[PDB]
Amino acid sequence: TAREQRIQWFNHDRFGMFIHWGLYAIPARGEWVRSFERIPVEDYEKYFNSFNPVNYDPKAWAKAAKAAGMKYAVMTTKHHDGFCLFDSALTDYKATNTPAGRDLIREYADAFRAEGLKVGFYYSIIDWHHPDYPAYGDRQHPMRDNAEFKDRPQDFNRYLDYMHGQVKELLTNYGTIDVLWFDFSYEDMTGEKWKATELVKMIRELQPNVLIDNRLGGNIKAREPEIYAGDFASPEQLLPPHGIVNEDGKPLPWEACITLNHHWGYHAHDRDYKTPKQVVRGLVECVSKNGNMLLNVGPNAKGEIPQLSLDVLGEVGAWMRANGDSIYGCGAAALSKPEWGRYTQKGNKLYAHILDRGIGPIALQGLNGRVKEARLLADGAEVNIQTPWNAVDYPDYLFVNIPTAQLPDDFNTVIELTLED
Amino acid sequence: TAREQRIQWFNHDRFGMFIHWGLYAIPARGEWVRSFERIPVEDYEKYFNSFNPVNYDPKAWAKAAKAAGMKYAVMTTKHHDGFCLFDSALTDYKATNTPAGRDLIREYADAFRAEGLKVGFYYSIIDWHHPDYPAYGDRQHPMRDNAEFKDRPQDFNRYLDYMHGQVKELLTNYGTIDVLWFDFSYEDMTGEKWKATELVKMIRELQPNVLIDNRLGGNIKAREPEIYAGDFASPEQLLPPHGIVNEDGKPLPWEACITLNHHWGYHAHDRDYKTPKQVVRGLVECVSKNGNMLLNVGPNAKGEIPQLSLDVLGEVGAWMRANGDSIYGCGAAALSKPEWGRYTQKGNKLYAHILDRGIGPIALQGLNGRVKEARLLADGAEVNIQTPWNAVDYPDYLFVNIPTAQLPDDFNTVIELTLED
Amino acid sequence: TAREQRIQWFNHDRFGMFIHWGLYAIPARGEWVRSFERIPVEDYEKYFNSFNPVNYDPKAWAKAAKAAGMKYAVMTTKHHDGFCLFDSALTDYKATNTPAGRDLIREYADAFRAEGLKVGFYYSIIDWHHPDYPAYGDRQHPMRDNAEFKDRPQDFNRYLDYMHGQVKELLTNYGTIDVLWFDFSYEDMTGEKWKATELVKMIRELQPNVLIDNRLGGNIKAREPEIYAGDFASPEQLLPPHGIVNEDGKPLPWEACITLNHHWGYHAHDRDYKTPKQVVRGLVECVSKNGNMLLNVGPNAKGEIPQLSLDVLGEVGAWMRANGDSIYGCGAAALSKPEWGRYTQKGNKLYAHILDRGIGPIALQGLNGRVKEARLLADGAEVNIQTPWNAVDYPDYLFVNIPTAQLPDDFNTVIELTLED
Ligand SMILES: OC[C@H]1O[C@H](O[C@H]2[C@H](O)[C@@H](O)[C@@H](O)O[C@@H]2CO)[C@H](O)[C@@H](O)[C@@H]1O
Ligand SMILES: OC[C@H]1O[C@H](O[C@H]2[C@H](O)[C@@H](O)[C@@H](O)O[C@@H]2CO)[C@H](O)[C@@H](O)[C@@H]1O
Ligand SMILES: OC[C@H]1O[C@H](O[C@H]2[C@H](O)[C@@H](O)[C@@H](O)O[C@@H]2CO)[C@H](O)[C@@H](O)[C@@H]1O
Ligand SMILES: OC[C@H]1O[C@H](O)[C@H](O)[C@@H](O)[C@@H]1O
Ligand SMILES: OC[C@H]1O[C@H](O)[C@H](O)[C@@H](O)[C@@H]1O
Ligand SMILES: OC[C@H]1O[C@H](O)[C@H](O)[C@@H](O)[C@@H]1O
Ligand code: NA
Ligand code: NA
Repeated sequence: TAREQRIQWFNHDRFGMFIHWGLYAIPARGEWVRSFERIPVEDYEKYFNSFNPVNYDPKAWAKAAKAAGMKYAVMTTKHHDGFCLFDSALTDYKATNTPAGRDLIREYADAFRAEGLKVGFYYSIIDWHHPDYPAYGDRQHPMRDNAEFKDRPQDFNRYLDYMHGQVKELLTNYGTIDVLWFDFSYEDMTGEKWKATELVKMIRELQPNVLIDNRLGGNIKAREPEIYAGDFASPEQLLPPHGIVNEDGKPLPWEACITLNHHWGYHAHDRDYKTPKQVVRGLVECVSKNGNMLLNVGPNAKGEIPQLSLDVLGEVGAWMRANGDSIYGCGAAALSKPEWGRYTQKGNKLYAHILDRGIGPIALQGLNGRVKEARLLADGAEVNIQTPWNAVDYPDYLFVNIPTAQLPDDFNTVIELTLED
Repeated sequence: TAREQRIQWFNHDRFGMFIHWGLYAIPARGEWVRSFERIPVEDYEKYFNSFNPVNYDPKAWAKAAKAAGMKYAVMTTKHHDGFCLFDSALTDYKATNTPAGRDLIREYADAFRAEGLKVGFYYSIIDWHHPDYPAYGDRQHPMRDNAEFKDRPQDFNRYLDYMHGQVKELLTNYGTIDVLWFDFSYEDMTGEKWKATELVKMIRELQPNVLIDNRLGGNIKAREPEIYAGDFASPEQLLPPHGIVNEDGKPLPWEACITLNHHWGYHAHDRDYKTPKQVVRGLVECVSKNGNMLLNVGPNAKGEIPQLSLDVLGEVGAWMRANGDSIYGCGAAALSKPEWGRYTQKGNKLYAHILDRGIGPIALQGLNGRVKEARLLADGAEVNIQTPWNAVDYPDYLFVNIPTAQLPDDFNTVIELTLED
Repeated sequence: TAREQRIQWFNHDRFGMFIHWGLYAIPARGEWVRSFERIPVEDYEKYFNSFNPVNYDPKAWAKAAKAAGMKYAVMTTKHHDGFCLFDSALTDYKATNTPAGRDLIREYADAFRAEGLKVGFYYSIIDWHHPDYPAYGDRQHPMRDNAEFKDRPQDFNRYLDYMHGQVKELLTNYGTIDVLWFDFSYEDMTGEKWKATELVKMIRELQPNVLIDNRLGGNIKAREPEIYAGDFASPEQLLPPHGIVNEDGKPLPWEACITLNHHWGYHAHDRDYKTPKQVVRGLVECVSKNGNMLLNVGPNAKGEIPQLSLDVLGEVGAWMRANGDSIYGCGAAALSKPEWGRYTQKGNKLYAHILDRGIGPIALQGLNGRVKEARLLADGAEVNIQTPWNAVDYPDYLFVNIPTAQLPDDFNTVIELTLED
């Protein structure tokens, strides 16, 4: 019941902003740059010492997210590079010791909270800076192939204490936190290796309603999962072909995390953006399969969401002002996907998402005499659903009649169907 | 055997041009105008007297059609209004007696034959001009409610001699004809009322290989149908939700006849055209369901294919030049329609028609291990069909990786999959 | 004087087309694909077996080239992968044994020569197919790291027979060849390893006027260049900061070879194309430094120059139609590069290439009293070169006055200045 209760807002809200920001925004080629260029800590220091986000305005970020129709955010407090954007009492490697001279995470949390957005923190359990985190031979440590680190003396338990402490700070010093998005478990760096059981007990004594993703280890699909296996699953850079279900076939909460371009952190030459049309359609696809979408922005080193990112969000937002009822509080319908688009549903309201006008009337299989009313969501206008003369040979189908050659909305034209009961 | 042999070219070719043209291009408000405005013959004579197409160049027409990827054409030799565009020996109400002084059908037939298109003739079995065709009480004769025409002299046998005679002329005086498209039976005006059996015996005596539509009455869906039931079915202003089959579920040749705007004949104020994207996706749909598409143009009173119609056809043609292998000679795959578009197939070539890029790799159900090569049809380029890292939880899918945020072709990006065996 | 005489056409003509085509158009991610993916010959065979360009029309290629203002071409007869596009008697790995069954180089040579363009052949002295070319341990051979190839029996002399044979075929079987573009020498695979002296002596017995590039090894900048050092230098994917000179500071003939996108071979997802404006400016820059530009196209597997390449070439051509006098037969002026653009020169015609209108009148340092007439090259109109009232304090300058805020031509507005003798 507690599990079911704390996840309600999340399932209802459907659409979030991911935010990846850090020192990596200066090299501006990806958050993994220490790893793929094997950059030791001394060489990353020039980014630490020059990080000065003079145009950082998270109230403008939050207004952008809200206007986009997003209901929650998740921001990187510390990525794999170990740099804390928050004012930790446990390290010096944090934004308050850069020219930023401030807690960037407090500004984020206050701005998003004040717009009515739920406040999420991302926290990398990987740490390429902490000297006790394993390095020589690790799958992706920057110094994984540097023999100067082989058999260097380490106590992983100190890293864990550090990590457990930082999580405590995040859940004590920033008000109410709706999501903790850990990242990620791999090979033997999974489960109890993090003291995950203990981590999660501590978390639920501090903020019992917080939602955790499924990256600490374990198996969220098990009927009786471990305590750290997560409240929701997190497919990445794809939309599952089917909603994610557990081993009994029960729907699990899930959220697809998706980049706007191809990159999480700011990438100075990646302008290969998704269109607002694809963003809308992906959100609708996630909802149509009982899931959420977490759409990422990577702000530049000056602390700006890139203009192309904002242009996309503004148009998505225009669509959501008209069509949001078919997203918020909605889920999958018990019908196969139709030829012409997708369905989402909320009680006795079945939303037909017309992605492809086709030619002539639109055929909704299995719904003849199950629909009491049909209305265009965007304007509340009646849609004619009488079988036209040229379609009388197809009585298993309901027909929607659109008298224009093109749809009124090319992103997605939504028809609200009120089902008989 | 005879039935299968003669339809082969038609099933192969898939894509043709309907041409509605005649006196009704002057009132320019639809070919039913006499009917719906109850115009007597004397009032419509003004169109007969002023019909003089200054710019009728059926060689231009044929080049536009060929360029569009159309393989065949069907032109109106006489419509419901009874005006004949060919030089009939059986009436004076023909194009050679207008100021045009030409046999427009001869010109059409020659010009299209010259470009290598198959030549089809449409003949209205309804006639609102012939004195022996039923008028008073008719479902749609112009004079149906004019009681001054109740009890007018009538020998319907003379209309049948006229009709059977004109079809004999079309099939003797104009070389090899590939399609005869009759239109249409209604109420008691059906089947043997037309002497359909003697008509078709006459037709097959003269040109045994001609294809006939299914509007003479009859039931083409019957296990052994009437001899006049037709070679192909003719759904209209809709693309059937499923391919047309007979009672046993055997697939029938069929063809969807579709307007470019809302009108068959030229409508001077109808600029609500389908886009080239829509046309390409309509044809693909038809082929995916074992069917043809016959797309209409309605020339204006001067003999011109309207410029908006030529614009559409020009772009359709650019697509067909790159992608016609996925159309010509193809039909249905034995696979459900996939989420992202549609399949068409030819031997071991399965064509994936990507109509929505979605987000992430494109998931093809049931095809892992079943595909040997994948290539973009438009340029011959190799496509990567390796399961990406973020998709390993879905082993019953084949994944197509597209490295750009948008498809190369927004109409329809086609992927030629070479199947194993 | 042999050397000077045969290079004059090259220096005069300035602008050429590079064409990279072969089996690598299919995998469509660069001609180095065997090397960067360590592909063995057996897995590349799928491309040999499916190579059948449906739309290879080198007459169309040549018209495109001619209309761009290009005067010569150079085409890959055989790239690093060893596949020959010409009907060699010395190998079976050639285009007449693919489904194409064509000598692609013969058609190229005939098409270009008929349009009046000089005909160039590019030939890779590197060969990743020939069994005697060094593989294990080679800098870039596909099997360079494959243990199976270590210490297998090889005789490099057989590769030199093959290669010298193939060069003799190119120079005997295809008429007059104006350019031979060899590629490339590296580490120990340089100079007399190729038997380059014998190669060049043979070349010059067969076609004494052929121009050769500088990639067989040795030093074209030397005072005493080897016989195989070349007639022209070949900087790549940049425009050198100053014209190429030898050790005595004498100008050498040079050509910058430049891709239209980022790739030589066809790349199916690289649309990052240079604009016509950059193409013009780069040609101008090359000429302004006494060099040539060789601009590359990478045709697709069907043998089409990509649409986007053709768009750039046609807009370049339109500029060359008006302004080509400032390119052909032109070279460097003895002046520093001006603030507003660049100079080219031909006899007493000094062409000022206005790349940047600035604000107000344009200052040409050092030319006050040295210019008789000024004309706009495109329309032959006069240009006012009187010192304006607001510019009398600057008498070491000639001023060009443009009465409009913007230039007539944004690519480059060329003023022809006739010099006082
Ligand atoms: O092709 C000759 C002629 O055709 C049309 O002329 C019409 C005219 O507009 C009507 O008012 C009436 O007189 O019938 C004519 C046809 O005989 C075109 O309008 C005209 O441009 C053209 O010369
Ligand atoms: O199925 C193997 C087949 O591939 C090619 O056939 C093409 C044909 O060239 C096109 O005109 C169109 O019909 O699509 C076909 C399927 O790809 C080869 O040309 C042919 O040799 C081979 O049998
Ligand atoms: O020009 C002949 C033919 O070439 C291409 O056919 C390819 C086909 O796409 C591949 O799957 C494989 O079968 O090799 C064929 C060539 O041998 C074009 O795709 C096709 O349109 C064309 O007719
Ligand atoms: O979900 C996106 C996250 O996971 C990615 O796979 C990387 O670890 C990190 O760059 C990012 O924060
Ligand atoms: O196929 C379209 C045909 O049928 C239509 O229903 C009408 O009879 C006529 O306008 C047209 O020729
Ligand atoms: O000049 C360009 C040539 O050199 C390039 O560096 C590659 O070797 C080859 O793709 C090309 O033919
Ligand atoms: Na209207
Ligand atoms: Na790229």
